[PDB]
Amino acid sequence: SNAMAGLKYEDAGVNIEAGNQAVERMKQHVKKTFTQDVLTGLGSFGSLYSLKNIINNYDDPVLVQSIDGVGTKTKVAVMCGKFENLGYDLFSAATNDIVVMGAKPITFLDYVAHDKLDPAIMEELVKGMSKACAECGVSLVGGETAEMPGVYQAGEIDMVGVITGIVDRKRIINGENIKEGDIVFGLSSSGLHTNGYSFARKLFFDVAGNKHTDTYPELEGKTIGDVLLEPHINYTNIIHDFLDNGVDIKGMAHITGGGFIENIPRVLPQGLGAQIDKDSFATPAIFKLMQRIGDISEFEMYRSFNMGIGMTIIASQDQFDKMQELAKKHTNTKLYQIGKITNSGKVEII
Amino acid sequence: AMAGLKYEDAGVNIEAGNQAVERMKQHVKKTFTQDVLTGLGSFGSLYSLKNIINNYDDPVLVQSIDGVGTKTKVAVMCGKFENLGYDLFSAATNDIVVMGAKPITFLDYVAHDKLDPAIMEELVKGMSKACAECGVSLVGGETAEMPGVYQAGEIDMVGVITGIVDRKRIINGENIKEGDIVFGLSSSGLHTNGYSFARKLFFDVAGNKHTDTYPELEGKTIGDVLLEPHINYTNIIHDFLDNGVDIKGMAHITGGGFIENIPRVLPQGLGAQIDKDSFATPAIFKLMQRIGDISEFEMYRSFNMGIGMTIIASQDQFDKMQELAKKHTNTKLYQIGKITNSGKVEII
Ligand SMILES: Nc1ncnc2c1ncn2[C@@H]1O[C@H](COP(=O)(O)O)[C@@H](O)[C@H]1O
Repeated sequence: SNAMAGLKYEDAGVNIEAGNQAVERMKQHVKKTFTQDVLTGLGSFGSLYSLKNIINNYDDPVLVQSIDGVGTKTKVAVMCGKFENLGYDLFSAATNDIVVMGAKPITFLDYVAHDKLDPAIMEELVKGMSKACAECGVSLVGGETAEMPGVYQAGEIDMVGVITGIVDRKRIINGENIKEGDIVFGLSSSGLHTNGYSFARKLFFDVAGNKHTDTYPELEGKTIGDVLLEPHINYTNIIHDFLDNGVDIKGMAHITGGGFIENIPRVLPQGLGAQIDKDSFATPAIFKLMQRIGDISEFEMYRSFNMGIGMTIIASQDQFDKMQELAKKHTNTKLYQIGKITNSGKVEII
Repeated sequence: AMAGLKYEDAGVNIEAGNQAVERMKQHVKKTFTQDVLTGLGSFGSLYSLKNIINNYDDPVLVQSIDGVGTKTKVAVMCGKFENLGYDLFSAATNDIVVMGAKPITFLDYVAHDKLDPAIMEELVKGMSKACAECGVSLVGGETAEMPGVYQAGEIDMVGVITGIVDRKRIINGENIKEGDIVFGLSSSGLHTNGYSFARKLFFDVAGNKHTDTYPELEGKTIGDVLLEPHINYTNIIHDFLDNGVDIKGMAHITGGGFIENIPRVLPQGLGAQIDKDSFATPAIFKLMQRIGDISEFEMYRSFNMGIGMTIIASQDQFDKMQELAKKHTNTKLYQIGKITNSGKVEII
């Protein structure tokens, strides 16, 4: 009775076999992200989030949400066989986009799709996401996977994350008070973050013919693979620490694709510009290396890459005092003073 | 300036601006309720909870992330995408509706082998239609173009629904008991599960083209039957709950069909008896069965068989539910079974 036809097909969301050490390990990573506000939910990784505590404070609590993917960095992780940071990359890629609003991130969900994927690799992705969540008080409340060989090319993966945060309406940061003479501050990046990896991968491994274990003069022993796979920094805690301690941040911009010129204008009031002193901050070795190998102009590098600044903060000069002191405990990034606001209407790098 | 000369560009017109993108933005804006905060540009919109907070003792934020599966391949094959956007919304949203949550915001990500703004416009039209029907605001999204990741012409989509429920009102099945009744609401077709099986049957086993039809599909092409959108149960479930129907549990019939999904909401040990002839099974399922000579078990293991949502409640709730269901003309209510102490699913 109840025969099967012997045809080849499967649900996209098929789960990983029962008993695989991976699923329990993943649940253990996920549960470390929970605050006291988390309730049981639906499915293997589903939870709910009680709002009672977080909103007690706000007269008009506002929900702030954003969804983002990792992008082509996945291909480098796969080539190197190192996924330890890629889950963390995903979290930062989504979350920094709401941090700029002054929002407090509270929940995260993720989707990972592929043709085939070793459960061991998934456990590593989840470990990394959960590490990023746990460190800044975000609860990972759900996730999904899809295995679709007729959609994904062999060995390829797409990862998407959705962050949700809360801000009091009157405390939304959107740059409206920015004025000429305000200062541009920058927090260092760890390298490319999650932009530019198609170029990086092809430059080193298809054009130059390197292996990921190779090094170069600029890297002083560190491998190309390791330098490329450094995680996109999670700026949640440092920004929270600044805001919690009364730093008057007037605007922020997360430096992703298209460098300072693409990203800073969003936050500038109409008619205002910015001037960035490129020599005021360190350019990570990986950028210096790519520029040299490729015979790429300064102009074009700054057009495309973050060049060492992953987040910008606009505030009056006298806020540097408090920021510098507060930044010391945050050892994953470095605070610089990098520029100033002008009445040019343009972002200029000098 | 003088006669008889070439016009450099005579014989070629190139559409200016970004007309698909602007129409897409217009569809999104129609979803906005008064709680949406705008004027933040490229980011998306924000969402004020002030009205929520007023109306809830301990509000709980309920969220779900979902894709639609390989149904996307059928949409691509047929070149039809509006229903697929609607599919995405329903696939995510129905999974929180089962807890009694009110959906409030939706975000979407769509990745493309090659991003065509006219296809995006269509997808977003469909999502926005679903949002607007049930008071959900489409507050942001993202796209990716990844030809090295995707097979030629294919896409993948992720939707995220966010809703609110009062903690005490969370429906979780804990009060289900032996003798409670299982009710079902009709589906529109396969919804968003079983498409791998469906594509294998129609396009490989039967060797049909999506433009073919069969007498039992009542004129409609295979492609169009397959592409009917996943029903959004938000409004009918809200109608039931707002008007006093004592719902003890719900199961959204997705991957694994009745067999997987009904037991998940039952207190451990309880079972269900389902009268398979108490609800209509759309012709598409009977056709697939016939093409593949598929056993009843294999059918119920993949397909919803005509019921997209199950509701467990006492027998004496049925009268009220039938009265309330009348206005909801996109789905039909049936009484389909009962709760037992069998620890399993029995189909008679
Ligand atoms: N998948 C999507 N759904 C809805 N809106 C989107 C989507 N992708 C981008 N947008 C909107 O398109 C505009 C520009 O997007 P971006 O290219 O990410 O800057 C913003 O208003 C976004 O909210």
